Amino acid sequence: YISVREEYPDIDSEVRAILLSHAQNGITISSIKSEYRKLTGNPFPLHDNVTDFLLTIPNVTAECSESGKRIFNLKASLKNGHLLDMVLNQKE
Amino acid sequence: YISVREEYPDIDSEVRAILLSHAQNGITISSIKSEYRKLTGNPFPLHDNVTDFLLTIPNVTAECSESGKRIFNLKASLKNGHLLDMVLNQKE
Amino acid sequence: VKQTIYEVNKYAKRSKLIEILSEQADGTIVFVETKRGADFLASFLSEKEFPTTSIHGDRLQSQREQALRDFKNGSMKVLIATSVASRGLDIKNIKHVINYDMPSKIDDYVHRIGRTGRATSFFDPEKDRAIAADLVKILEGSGQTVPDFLRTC
Amino acid sequence: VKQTIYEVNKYAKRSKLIEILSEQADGTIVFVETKRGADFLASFLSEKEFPTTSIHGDRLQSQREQALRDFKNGSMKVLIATSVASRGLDIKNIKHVINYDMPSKIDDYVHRIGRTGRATSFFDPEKDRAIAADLVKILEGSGQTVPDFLRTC
Repeated sequence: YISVREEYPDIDSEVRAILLSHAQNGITISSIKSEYRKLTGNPFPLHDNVTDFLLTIPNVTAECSESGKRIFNLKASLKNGHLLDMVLNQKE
Repeated sequence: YISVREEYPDIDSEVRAILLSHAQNGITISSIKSEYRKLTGNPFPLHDNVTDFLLTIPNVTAECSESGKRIFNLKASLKNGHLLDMVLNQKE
Repeated sequence: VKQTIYEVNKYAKRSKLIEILSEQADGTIVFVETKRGADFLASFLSEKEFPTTSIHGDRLQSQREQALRDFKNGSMKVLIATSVASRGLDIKNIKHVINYDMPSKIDDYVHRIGRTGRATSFFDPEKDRAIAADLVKILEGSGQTVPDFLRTC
Repeated sequence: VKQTIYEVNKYAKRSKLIEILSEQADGTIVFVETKRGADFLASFLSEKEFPTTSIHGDRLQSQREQALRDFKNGSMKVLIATSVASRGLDIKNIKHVINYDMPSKIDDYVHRIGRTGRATSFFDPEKDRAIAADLVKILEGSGQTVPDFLRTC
């Protein structure tokens, strides 16, 4: 991931911003990759071992849902807490 | 993991039970391994890629804490929710 | 009270308990040594379809009372309590007492017998050697069969 | 209102915005096309030490009002709002309006910049070609310089 973080210096913030926007229901790896390309114009820089990579990013969470899907989400930080709170309580 | 689940038929419930008991603060992989050995008398049956395995267990969660530690925890299920609620609200 | 003592190694206890609950689980109190052991077992049993709650020293008073209420009202078939927490529990006419971890004091064994009746105890020969002679006396005084393994300690 | 239009490709916008905010950020409203874009940007900018909130159509009324109050009271230096949710916003005397995504209707451009004064817009030549002629007319009507890239559409 050294190579990734070197080439994509804001990857932590980019991933967190995607997860934050999807925090009501969380988001799968496939959808993170899709959203990443849409928002940045570049393909997500990892193909495999993505769960492990995502879990090196401060405040990122993962869950094995009862549905079987692996869902990623976010814990509130001091700088984003106001936004996370709004997303979690906005229209269903 | 097929080999692991074949040989350790209750591993999902064993892991969840450990996580549930530690739900107030969550627990690292090294501590899961040591708790597993203490409770069952057998070493935890996986050495590496443990995060990916744990995240194949329904209701298991993982978080990259701001401290930098990777901590595992549990979402409530119908059958254990009464217990998880007590653990989360017991003495700190 | 019908008293049965099984010689069970530490890591054979969980399976033995499940065998017993599978025959009949309703109204069972199970005594264990540690707080996390109590929660582990309650979680594990609940997942095996025995609705099980727990009481131990980390619980606030309201939480202990609620767990006791669930056991009394029937929503929890099994209650796991630590050995220490057991000494303050106000509950009797229990269907089955199980000493998953044997008490360290014979007075505790006797007290639990009084709370039910059937009482089944797991005797771990690598942990419970010291209480064997007192247990033999209690069994005999209560007209119960003494298993030979208790005499060889 | 001082109006400046930059020609900016879609994926160069974020860097251009940060360059502008780094010079001066206080009292900036940034208009974007989508709800997800609004929250993404607000999160990203907040992590870059520009306290930024957002308003969009998925927000309940109380949440829109709170976000606006935070911007007005000074706790949020930047407000990101969608093109659509912008039309109903009651705020004026804005220090800086930034059209991160150009509106599709020139009436929206006129209304957006009527909220400030200084207005900066990012014109994406692969998306905004249709509004160029109307933009030229507004710039001329406002006595503002017209960049050549707008006339060549």
